[PDB]
Amino acid sequence: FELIRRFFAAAACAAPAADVALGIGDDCALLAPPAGEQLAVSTDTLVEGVHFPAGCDPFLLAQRALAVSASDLAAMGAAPLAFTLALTLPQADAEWLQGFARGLDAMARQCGLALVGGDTTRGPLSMTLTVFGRVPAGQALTRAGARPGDLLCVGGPLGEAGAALELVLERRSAPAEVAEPLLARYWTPAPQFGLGLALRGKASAALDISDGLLADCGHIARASGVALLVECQRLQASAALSGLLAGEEALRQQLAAGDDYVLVFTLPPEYLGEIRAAWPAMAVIGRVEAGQGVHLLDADGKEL
Amino acid sequence: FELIRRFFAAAACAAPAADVALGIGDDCALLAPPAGEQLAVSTDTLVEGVHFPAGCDPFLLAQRALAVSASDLAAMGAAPLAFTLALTLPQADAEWLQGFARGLDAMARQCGLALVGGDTTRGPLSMTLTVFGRVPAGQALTRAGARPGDLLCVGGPLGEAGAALELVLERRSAPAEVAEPLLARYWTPAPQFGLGLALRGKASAALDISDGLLADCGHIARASGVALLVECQRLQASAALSGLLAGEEALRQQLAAGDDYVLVFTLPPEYLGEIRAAWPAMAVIGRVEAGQGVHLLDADGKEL
Ligand SMILES: Nc1ncnc2c1ncn2[C@@H]1O[C@H](COP(=O)(O)OP(=O)(O)NP(=O)(O)O)[C@@H](O)[C@H]1O
Ligand SMILES: Nc1ncnc2c1ncn2[C@@H]1O[C@H](COP(=O)(O)OP(=O)(O)NP(=O)(O)O)[C@@H](O)[C@H]1O
Ligand SMILES: Cc1ncc(C[n+]2csc(CCOP(=O)(O)O)c2C)c(N)n1
Ligand SMILES: Cc1ncc(C[n+]2csc(CCOP(=O)(O)O)c2C)c(N)n1
Ligand SMILES: [Ca+2]
Ligand SMILES: [Ca+2]
Ligand SMILES: [Ca+2]
Ligand SMILES: [Ca+2]
Ligand SMILES: [Ca+2]
Ligand SMILES: [Ca+2]
Ligand SMILES: [Ca+2]
Ligand SMILES: [Ca+2]
Ligand SMILES: [Ca+2]
Ligand SMILES: [Ca+2]
Ligand SMILES: [Ca+2]
Ligand SMILES: [Ca+2]
Ligand SMILES: [Ca+2]
Ligand SMILES: [Ca+2]
Ligand SMILES: [Ca+2]
Ligand SMILES: [Ca+2]
Repeated sequence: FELIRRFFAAAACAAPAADVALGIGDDCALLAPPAGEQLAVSTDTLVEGVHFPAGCDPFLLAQRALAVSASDLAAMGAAPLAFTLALTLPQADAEWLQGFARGLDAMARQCGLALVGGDTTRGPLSMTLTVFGRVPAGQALTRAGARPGDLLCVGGPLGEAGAALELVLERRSAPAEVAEPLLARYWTPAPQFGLGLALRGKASAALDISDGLLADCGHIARASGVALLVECQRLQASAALSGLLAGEEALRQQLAAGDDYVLVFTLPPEYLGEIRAAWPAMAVIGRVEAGQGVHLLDADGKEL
Repeated sequence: FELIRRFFAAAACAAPAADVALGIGDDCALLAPPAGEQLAVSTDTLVEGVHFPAGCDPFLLAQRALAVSASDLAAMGAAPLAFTLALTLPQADAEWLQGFARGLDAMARQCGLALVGGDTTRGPLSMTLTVFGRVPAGQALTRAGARPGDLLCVGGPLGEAGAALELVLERRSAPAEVAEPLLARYWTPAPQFGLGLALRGKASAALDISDGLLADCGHIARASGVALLVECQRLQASAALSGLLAGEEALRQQLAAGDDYVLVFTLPPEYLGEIRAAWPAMAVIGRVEAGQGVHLLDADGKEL
């Protein structure tokens, strides 16, 4: 118990914060959600050996856990507010917990997220973070509004965290300056809060890419009752990705690595200029048509 | 994925509900918290082999997980609103998930809790539930307000879930009619929502008993800067507990079993009649004095 007060109640991100009436210390936290906005709520579990490697640095792990969880707020166009941390520990290592809380502080500061509570238990290493944000009624980015003619877009480079995973698992090697930007996408992805806000009233549908580009395109296609067409030639590897992989290897990571935590969204053509101006890292990758399913097209428009 | 729609999106407790603008289906749920009240937020993890036995009936397990999590809302005097379910599964067994969702529905209905979202992952069996409730500002039951002279009270019989655990783990046996009420306290404890509401403006401090009576009395003693005195002679075993255990065995379970999910609270003497009238199952177990720590006293007032 005492390590909770020492490491988390005392953490910088657990300090008093706006819209938080009561933080760590009681049976519940108390939020005063801003009047006139809805509260966006999402929860994510990271499991040792599944979402991160055993033996990893806890300073990095805490940032990854909070970032991948906070990304679902950006996927709704919500502004960040607070979170809770449920932590399951095989043993209560003070030095591990110290590094974990240090990394949690760093990512929470960068995300504007107040730590208001949590839970600590014993067992195989796992953590579940529940994040809270605010969005005006009727302005949240949902998945069901895509229409034929909409552009299919992403908020940034794809495949970088999958390339990074090869390095993390020591299944591939790279020069240090190639590894560093890719490892940053795995351990410290940046939730695309600013893009989510910019897409309010403009994107017809949106979510974040967690499972993988093609898989997660499926949610828009199914919820909206349309076909999504991904154009292979529009999947250009970033400089960072290209430092490690080429051709088909890079393409496969873009299509199916997941862990990107960039938004995939459909956009009426009339808003392309506004979103390009507000978020130059966005890219058009395809289009929406009438029909069903997700379709990958080659340079000639033939299905793969 | 499809089992989520089949078993949880289709669950009765996931139906449209008041103050829920968006339930299951997107990257976040959207809550419309009632204006003029704070949102109580708590999260709990249950780990296989720690908080429930391997191989157990999922219909019972789902009720236990939600009830023990919802109890923290009662511990703040909050009225129930909604919850999310993060579930980690070693394998996706359709019959297990069906029973789990059936039990989740039953307990969620009895608790008035809408299922609005969650997360599903692979790994050693675990679940983290995050519960949401509402409480007027300034009326939540906190831990720091106890004063010397306050009565120390609990909301119901103690030790019953610890007695039950002996049966659950097959470390003890009992006639069926003795086992049934105790097993009900382990698998389906009733969060004391009505008591939490009745204690608004009356209890000086409160929390629920999860770790154990003496351990959890420590939180009030430390937060309030007082001594809590538990009177052994006031720890009378219930009929249900007495069906299985006697004397010291029953007392030890009352003091240290935990898993009671009844409230422990301090109460100004002038409110005893009101709380007895509203919640006849409550019991006075001791008193608050100036000083520090938790103290167990015998019939003669000597410390044990
Ligand atoms: N890993 C964690 N990170 C942040 N806050 C935490 C963490 N674990 C616990 N907390 C918070 O720190 C306090 C722990 O005190 P405790 O009395 O154990 O809370 P609780 O919610 O009543 N525990 P329980 O009902 O037994 O699950 C609570 O306010 C928790 O919300
Ligand atoms: N065990 C569960 N119980 C209840 N709802 C769940 C559960 N698992 C997932 N959900 C919800 O069902 C939907 C699952 O769709 P999905 O697109 O996978 O959501 P998500 O939150 O974007 N997934 P991810 O970002 O990869 O963690 C979401 O609305 C979840 O909140
Ligand atoms: C050590 C390690 N770290 C990361 C990964 C990548 N990874 C795990 S799960 C998942 C999909 C989303 O999770 P879920 O399916 O639970 O929704 C992805 C892209 C890995 N394979 N190994
Ligand atoms: C199979 C099984 N089911 C239940 C129990 C009882 N139990 C586990 S943890 C705990 C304290 C609160 O949890 P925590 O310490 O994680 O806060 C209690 C009372 C058990 N020992 N075994
Ligand atoms: Ca809690
Ligand atoms: Ca509690
Ligand atoms: Ca997830
Ligand atoms: Ca997520
Ligand atoms: Ca360098
Ligand atoms: Ca969305
Ligand atoms: Ca998944
Ligand atoms: Ca998906
Ligand atoms: Ca989510
Ligand atoms: Ca998502
Ligand atoms: Ca707990
Ligand atoms: Ca709890
Ligand atoms: Ca019977
Ligand atoms: Ca309380
Ligand atoms: Ca505990
Ligand atoms: Ca405790």
